[PDB]
Amino acid sequence: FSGPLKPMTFSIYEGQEPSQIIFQFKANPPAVTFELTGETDNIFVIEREGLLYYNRALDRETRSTHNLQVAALDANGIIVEGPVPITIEVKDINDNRPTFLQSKYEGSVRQNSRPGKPFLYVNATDLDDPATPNGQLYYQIVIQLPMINNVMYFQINNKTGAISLTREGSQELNPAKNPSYNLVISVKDMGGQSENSFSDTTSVDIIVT
Amino acid sequence: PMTFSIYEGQEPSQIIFQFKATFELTGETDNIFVIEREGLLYYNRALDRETRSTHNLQVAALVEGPVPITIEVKDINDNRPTFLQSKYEGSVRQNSRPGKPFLYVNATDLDDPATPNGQLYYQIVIQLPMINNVMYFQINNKTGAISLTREGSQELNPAKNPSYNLVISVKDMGGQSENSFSDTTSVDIIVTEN
Ligand SMILES: [Ca+2]
Ligand SMILES: [Ca+2]
Ligand SMILES: [Ca+2]
Ligand SMILES: [Ca+2]
Ligand SMILES: [Ca+2]
Ligand SMILES: [Ca+2]
Repeated sequence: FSGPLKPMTFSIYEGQEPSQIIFQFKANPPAVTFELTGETDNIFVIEREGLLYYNRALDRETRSTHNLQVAALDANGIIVEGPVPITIEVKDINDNRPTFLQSKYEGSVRQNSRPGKPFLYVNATDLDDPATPNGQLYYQIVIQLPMINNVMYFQINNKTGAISLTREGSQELNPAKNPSYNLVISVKDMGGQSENSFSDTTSVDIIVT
Repeated sequence: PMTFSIYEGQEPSQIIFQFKATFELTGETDNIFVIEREGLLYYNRALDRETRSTHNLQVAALVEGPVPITIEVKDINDNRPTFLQSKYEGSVRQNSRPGKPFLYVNATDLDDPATPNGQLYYQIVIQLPMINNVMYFQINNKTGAISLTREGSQELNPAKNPSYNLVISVKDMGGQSENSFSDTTSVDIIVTEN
């Protein structure tokens, strides 16, 4: 938990209240005191003894990296050593629900449209880290109304939110029989893979032409 | 003490983690997980959730550990759902209440049932005989509970036709086409008198 002044990177989970110092910098005479600059945000502090710490739980969605610099000073306040870059990587936790860009979508599809060919897109946004499951979204049709004998007329690309006819929907959609369908779409984060995830829903009304 | 979540059925394309200190790895390594002498931790071929879903590893410094390193093996759809029977023999009373089950068909899926990979969707593929394209039978697409329709309750008549065959399908990925496996099974149903 101590060592020379040099470029270093520390990884700290957002939402963790501090319990111990991050690091102690040691610098031989003529290193008197230490100075901390950069994206301190009144969170990151260095003491005279070279003790580096953070004073409150971070939030990746306020700042996802804190670019700091540490320098060793002498008696006259004059830089002796560094300034060196000290990087804080604020590790993501799943603390944001995914939200649909619309609570209601209005679409239309032609009667004999190709199966798999998109005619509408639903999208959601998640403020968590997209390089992690926390920010990786999975789209599902949860309801089709009306639905005949459990045959799905519509399918959604689970990654992209692209809504297209199924094989059966291509074959069966007939505006005279039924001019419109309502889909309820879910989105989950954690890539749709957990129970331990957040979810949103939207409604899509679709006219058959 | 760290957790890493690695999909099964992927050839390693990245290291798991570089520890900064000599390191020893112990625990459920299964000659797949390796740590270099200087703490580069990595896996040397594709995991299989259905062989081992968590790998409980320990990393020690040589003094500092051992620490539990947990590998959560994330599921992919690599198992077809299967019915518990290839043939079911059912019986339903004439005028039985619509929607009241009289038979269950079941499937199991070796993939994770907390994911779409293990999430099954039951359908009636075909009712024989069928009159005028009217379904006498319905199935609960979550449970595989088979019951009469309103039409079936009103029409089934063992004097006119005492037996029907259903072909039932089960799909995983919650029954959507793309990336899903499927099984089918036969149900013979006798209609008894009221
Ligand atoms: Ca946050
Ligand atoms: Ca999220
Ligand atoms: Ca977050
Ligand atoms: Ca497997
Ligand atoms: Ca499966
Ligand atoms: Ca699997």
